[PDB]
Parts: sequence; C-alpha cells; structure tokens
Amino acid sequence: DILNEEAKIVQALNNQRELTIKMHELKREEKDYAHSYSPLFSDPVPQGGSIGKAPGSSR
Amino acid sequence: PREAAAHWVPFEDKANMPDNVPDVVEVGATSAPLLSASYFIGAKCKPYNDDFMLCREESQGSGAIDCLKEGRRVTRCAVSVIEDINKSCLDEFRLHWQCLEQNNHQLSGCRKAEALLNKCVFTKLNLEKKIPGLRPDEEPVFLKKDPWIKPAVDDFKSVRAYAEAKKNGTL
Repeated sequence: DILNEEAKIVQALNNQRELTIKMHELKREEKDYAHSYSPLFSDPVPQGGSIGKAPGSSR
Repeated sequence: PREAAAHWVPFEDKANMPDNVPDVVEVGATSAPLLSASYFIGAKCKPYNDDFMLCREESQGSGAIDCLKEGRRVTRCAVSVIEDINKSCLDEFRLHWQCLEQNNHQLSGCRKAEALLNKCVFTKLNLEKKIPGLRPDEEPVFLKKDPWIKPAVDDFKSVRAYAEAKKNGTL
C-alpha cells in the first residue's frame, strides 16, 4: 500500500515532466502568418499604393 | 516617374531598332490635336488599347519586349483615326484645336467649336464622343446648357462658324 502510493506520485511527476518538455517544444515551433500577424488579411501580398498604378508592376 | 533635378543633361542616341522588329508609323500629332482627337481614338481603338495594357499586365516585368507586337497596333489604329478625321473635317478639327491652343488647353473653354466637330465626326466618321462611368440621371458635362464655367474670351472663328451653322440649319 506504500509502493502503489509511490508509483502514483512518480506517475504524477513524469506527467508534469512530459508536460513541460512538450510546452517547451511548442514555443520553438514556427507559426502561421494568420496566427502570428493579423488573422483578417492573411496574405502578406501588398498591392499597396494604387492611384497612378502601372499595369505590369505586379509580379 | 520622378522628375529630373540638379543639373540633368539630355542625351540622344543615333541608333536603330533591330531587324526582327518590323517598322511602325509613329504619331505626328501635337497636344491640341491629340487632346482633340482623344475621344475618337478612344472610341475606335478601345479593344486594341485594352489588349496592349492587358498583355502588359499579364507579362509582369517582361513589359517592354514581350508586348511590342500589340503596341504596334494601337499606334497604327490611332494614326488611322487621325488620317480619317483629317480627310473628313480638316477645317473644323483645325478650328477645335486652334481654339484649344489658347485657354491652357482647357476643354472647358471651347464648347462651340466642339459641338461642330462632334457633329461632323458623328455624321461622317460615325464615332460618338461619350464619357463612361457616368450612370444615368447624370447629364454629361459637354452637353449642358448654361454651364457655370464659361471661358474668358470666346474665340472669334468658332463663334462665327457656330452662328453660320445655326443659320444653315445643319445644327
């Protein structure tokens, strides 16, 4: 009855160790432009400055 | 796109277009003839000008060399318009752009020669001068009677020709 209450605590601490190692991996994972910039307007493509615009300036 | 400043030096190059590009007639019309015949070269050559700018859009940064074949045709068809308007109404076209030579090339100051020219070209060259983007129940501005903005001096030749066209009944 004491070895099982050992193993419960050790299971509950290896759960926290794996929880930390996961949450440290989750930080260095790269993130989408829709999550790490504005959600609305998910493109990085500008089309900026359109009053005297020349066709052929797009690429 | 930006203006030359701080001691710009103009230079020209005596050279020729290469062999593979065919020769093209260029427009010799000046700012008042070109601004006069602008609406009629825009009426006849809408799909050619549209083809040129649409090609230039689709081949980005290609630009110059890859839509040359179509910028041939826009210059050719506008030369066709101005040759036809010469041979049709040289006198009234001349009346219009000689009016536009004064008054800062403002189109606001030459209505009475413009009416004569628009009638003569719609009668014979059968092209009409229109303003697009203009939804109905909005009068086009070169049709209105008593505009607020009148020129300083009506030129004399077009007032006389306008009164003579009233008396002839052609107006």
